[PDB]
Amino acid sequence: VNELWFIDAQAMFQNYANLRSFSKNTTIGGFVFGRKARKQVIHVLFAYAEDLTESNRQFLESSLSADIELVGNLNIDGQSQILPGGQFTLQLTSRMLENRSISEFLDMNVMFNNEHVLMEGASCVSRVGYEWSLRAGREQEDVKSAAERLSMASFRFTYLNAEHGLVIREQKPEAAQQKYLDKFSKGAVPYKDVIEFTAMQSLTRDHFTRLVTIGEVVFPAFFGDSSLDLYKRSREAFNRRANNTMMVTVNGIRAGRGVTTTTSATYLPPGWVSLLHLQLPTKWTDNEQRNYRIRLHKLFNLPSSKPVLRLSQALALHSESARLTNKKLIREPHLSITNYQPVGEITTVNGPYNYHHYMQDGIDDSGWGSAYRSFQTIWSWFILNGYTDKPVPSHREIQQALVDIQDKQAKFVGSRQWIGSTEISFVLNELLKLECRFIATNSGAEVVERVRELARHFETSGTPVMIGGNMLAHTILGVDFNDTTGETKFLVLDPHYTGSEDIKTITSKGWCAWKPASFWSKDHFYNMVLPQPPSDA
Amino acid sequence: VNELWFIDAQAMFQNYANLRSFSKSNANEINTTIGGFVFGRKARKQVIHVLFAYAEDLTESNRQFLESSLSADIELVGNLNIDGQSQILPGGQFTLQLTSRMLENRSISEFLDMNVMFNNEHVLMEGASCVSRVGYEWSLRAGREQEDVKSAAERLSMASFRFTYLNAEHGLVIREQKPEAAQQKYLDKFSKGAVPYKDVIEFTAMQSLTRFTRLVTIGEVVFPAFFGDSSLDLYKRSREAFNRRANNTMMVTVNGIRAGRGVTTTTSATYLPPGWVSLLHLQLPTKWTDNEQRNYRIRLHKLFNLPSSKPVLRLSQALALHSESARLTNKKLIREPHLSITNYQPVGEITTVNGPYNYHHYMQDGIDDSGWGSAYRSFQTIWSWFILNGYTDKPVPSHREIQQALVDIQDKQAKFVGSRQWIGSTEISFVLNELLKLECRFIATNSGAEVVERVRELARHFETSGTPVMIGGNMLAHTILGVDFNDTTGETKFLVLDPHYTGSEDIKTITSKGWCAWKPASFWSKDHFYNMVLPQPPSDA
Amino acid sequence: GSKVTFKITLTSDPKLPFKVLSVPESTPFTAVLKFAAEEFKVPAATSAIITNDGVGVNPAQPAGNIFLKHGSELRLIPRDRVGG
Amino acid sequence: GSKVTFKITLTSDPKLPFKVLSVPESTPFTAVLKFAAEEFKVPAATSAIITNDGVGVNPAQPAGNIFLKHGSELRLIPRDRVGG
Repeated sequence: VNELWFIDAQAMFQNYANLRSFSKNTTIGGFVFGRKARKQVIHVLFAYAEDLTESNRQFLESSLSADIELVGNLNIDGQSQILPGGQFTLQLTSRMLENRSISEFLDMNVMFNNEHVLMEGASCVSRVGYEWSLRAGREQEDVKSAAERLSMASFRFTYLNAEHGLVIREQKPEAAQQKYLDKFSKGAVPYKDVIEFTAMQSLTRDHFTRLVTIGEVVFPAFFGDSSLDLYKRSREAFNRRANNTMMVTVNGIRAGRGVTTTTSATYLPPGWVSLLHLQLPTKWTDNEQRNYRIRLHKLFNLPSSKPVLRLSQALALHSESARLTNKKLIREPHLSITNYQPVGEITTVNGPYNYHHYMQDGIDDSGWGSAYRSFQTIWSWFILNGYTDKPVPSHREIQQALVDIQDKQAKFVGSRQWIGSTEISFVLNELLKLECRFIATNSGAEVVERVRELARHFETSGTPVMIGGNMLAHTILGVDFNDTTGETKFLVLDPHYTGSEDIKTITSKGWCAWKPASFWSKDHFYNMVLPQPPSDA
Repeated sequence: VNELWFIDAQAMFQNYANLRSFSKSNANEINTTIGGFVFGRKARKQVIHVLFAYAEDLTESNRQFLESSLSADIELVGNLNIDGQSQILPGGQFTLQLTSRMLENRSISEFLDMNVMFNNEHVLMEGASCVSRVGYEWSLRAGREQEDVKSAAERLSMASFRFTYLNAEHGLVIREQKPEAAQQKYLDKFSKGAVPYKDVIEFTAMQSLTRFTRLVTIGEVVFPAFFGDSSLDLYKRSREAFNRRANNTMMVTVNGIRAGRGVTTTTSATYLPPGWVSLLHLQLPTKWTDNEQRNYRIRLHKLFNLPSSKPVLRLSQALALHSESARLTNKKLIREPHLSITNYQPVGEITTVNGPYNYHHYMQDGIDDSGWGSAYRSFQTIWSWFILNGYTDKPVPSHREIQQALVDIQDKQAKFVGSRQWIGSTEISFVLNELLKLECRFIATNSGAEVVERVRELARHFETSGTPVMIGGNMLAHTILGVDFNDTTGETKFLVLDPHYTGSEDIKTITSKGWCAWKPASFWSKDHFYNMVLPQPPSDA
Repeated sequence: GSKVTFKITLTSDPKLPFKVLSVPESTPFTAVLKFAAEEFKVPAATSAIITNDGVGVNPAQPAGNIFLKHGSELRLIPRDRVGG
Repeated sequence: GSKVTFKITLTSDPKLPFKVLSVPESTPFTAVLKFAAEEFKVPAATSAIITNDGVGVNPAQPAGNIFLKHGSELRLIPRDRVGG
């Protein structure tokens, strides 16, 4: 036998736990989504009985990338409701989920192998609009049918890239151009490598409330797929988004919230290897949005602790997508590291952040902005992880804050005066009501022999660490630590003068690299501020 | 530049913490300042023992008690000073400059900043232990016992050079030699890659045949043998080792009369206390009120910077270096079989039991307990750990004694007492609680695959509790003493002591025929549930 | 006297079915073990109670003692009996 | 009247000195910070208070609230100034 299905069991176990993290006893079932072609599972979504509904499996599937579909369901013990579908039914028990044992899984599900499922392919993205006319008095009926016809008319669309001369369109099987986007989708990752298209429509076909919905459409381009493969996914991608827009719109109507416009967004929630596509009701009450934002956490098996589906942390794949940061700034430079061999255990940032440094925002902080820049990187983390909408403060905004709390006396505001680890914590507390912890040392040698404190921080709080000492400020993004040979290294984002958004120059030079323990001076004392993330999502 | 010293700064910090442990009220009490003595190997400049002491105990009378208790190659090499406000008893060649922040934070780096000619080193234990049982006799004039005993020990060291130590088995002999008759690299065949607590060369101490109240003190004398040791090097040490024990016997006897108990004989004990890389040589009084004894325990702990948590200096904890040395529960029983193994190599990270234990197999206690005794036998191996680590002195219970406890605790009935019935981990936990007031923790599994999955729970246990674990499932009872686990490969091996019956005390069979070896993860049946009891040791000396 | 309340969970049955009991503190815990065992339809003669963290529990004592010593979250595992 | 107590340890001095202050809960913690640094003979503008386990302390609030939020065990560390 070799019809073996592949599955990341550890990822499934986490999704069960993420659902269970909303309790505090109705039964629990779930759907299994995956790439039916290669017999692999990408998403195992659990849900209570109440929510195992054909109405709900369509919400889930409309939110997943175009290539993955319902490949089966699951059954914990034998007491869960199941919605008939797919080729198989996963047999689980309530105990093999609590402890998370892969052994018991592979024994109860024989036609399955465990595999650490990885991210694949690039992401084709294009902006699309469509008008819906709703006869007042039965708008729920019309929006439902409007989405039907739109899925029927979607086959005559055409996405074409001007720069490279590419065209995604309806094709006969013998017109398929094999290996079409290979030089774009080779060693590519959905969250970074994009191929932007322009959506066009043939001219051969087209009291009340009108509704013009415009958003984006993201479909994966893998390696070695043909122009026909791209097309078939590009259509399914559109249909799913169109339905997604309709379901929430209907949901809004029935909740008495009327017909509101939506905002398209694309996510990669923590742990996933495929994107999450959502049509967000951006015209509801903040509270109404929060409860809907909460529901989706339950429906997609997402953490209840940290925010995930906040607009601030939405991926900006389309060039016209509104950003809450600076498009010029480099996002997560350390991730673009070239070939590092760990000397021991590794522990880095848990989240996205932007590289702020010298001579960036039209200010020349040759020597005195080192701490300000490190502060800015931390602030980016809190934006990019859905803790704040407020933008990165300038040098003057920061200095104003220290003055506001009576700590530097207004001579500072117009000043090129230095600050440090402490002053950073003061501003963060004033602007974002954040709490900060410290690692106060008396020598850089102490910084090294207290590595375990940093690794514990990055493992639990994730936030970047600013380190002041020896008149220099830096940003620590990770530690490499072997508790046997005692050799420790630090991942240091140097806030000291890039001047040119340029990644290859960063990695090659000393900026953002793995520095040894010899870095910190043995003669000067260092302080480390550890930003602490707040408790709601 | 050239005179660089070596010191386990981390171990020094622990000794300070162990002395400070008896207070548990920092900045709450009013006390004398803390100083200390530094002992080590003066020849190679290697600090081995850093002993902290409150001021009162920074005396010549006390420093001599410490140095006479340490191994022969170790001597006073300096003092120390905490925050520059400690008393210094003149001696040694240096003075460690410590601070309060240094000792609390345990900053090795800060130690090296203040003490410039020192380099931190994780000091390991080297060489084997040569042991010989030696007897001597003292005569004490009535009314002048205290006056004579100081002198009777003086001339004993003066005549300690006419001794001859002979090993009959290998034809080894250590006696006074002319420096040119020295036999180089003498005991390298025994001392190469050896450790003081396990590798032991036993000699008989002999004297030339042609050369009031009485006091005769027989007792062992232990001196270390290192690699590269000359025949003369062993002689110098074997003499200094005997002199110290004699002075220790003297010192203990003298202050015994000053404390009330008068003149008592002394039993000789040797320890390897938690964290030490050298041995502790002590002479202990044999008669005294229990108040006098428990106070003597507490003080020896304070003086040698021992913890107030673990028991350390109980007589049952004393090493079994010499053969004629008395033993508590070591009948024909083998102590720590798993240590006599070098067949094995790690497949990853490895954590094992922390302490001595005895192998309890079938039929060894008179009666034949064939296929039902396995669970009782592992219970006994556990109990041995508790007596050999100073948690109790009660003997290992017999089968009937175990079964009676289950009836007394109202678990299983009176007929149970009579019987050849089966028990398990859950009954073991009950007996430990009834007979020893012990608390046990469980690893409850439903398959032998779950045992392998939850290996980290075992590795944690041995790292934190160290007590041996019995495992019961598939109609079989075993004893787990260690675990080898690679957290990248997933490869997992188990160190198992098989309670099922071997012939007798013969490691060659036990080590090689598999009764005490490493087992693959496939050792446990995937079709049966397994339970593991994890006996938890108390927290008092 | 006043009542203590426990939550015993079966580990042998992968469904992990629990059962909430409330007895007066003066009640010997062997009665609680007995009731919960026959409620789970497992024999109390070859079942054992450990705490939520793994600590074995001696049922031969008042429920008040078990509560203060171990808590309210307990587990009913099986008693392995082997010889051989 | 009703007053709270702090134990502030100076972590820049290797002897780990400490001052114990019983100040009225109405006292602005800036006064405690300034006065503590005064007794350690260190500048208050180059120092900062953090709790025992590391939490940064905002001195802009009364001593009562700072004793509820954070404990009695505090640490006076030195501020760094790092324009690189």
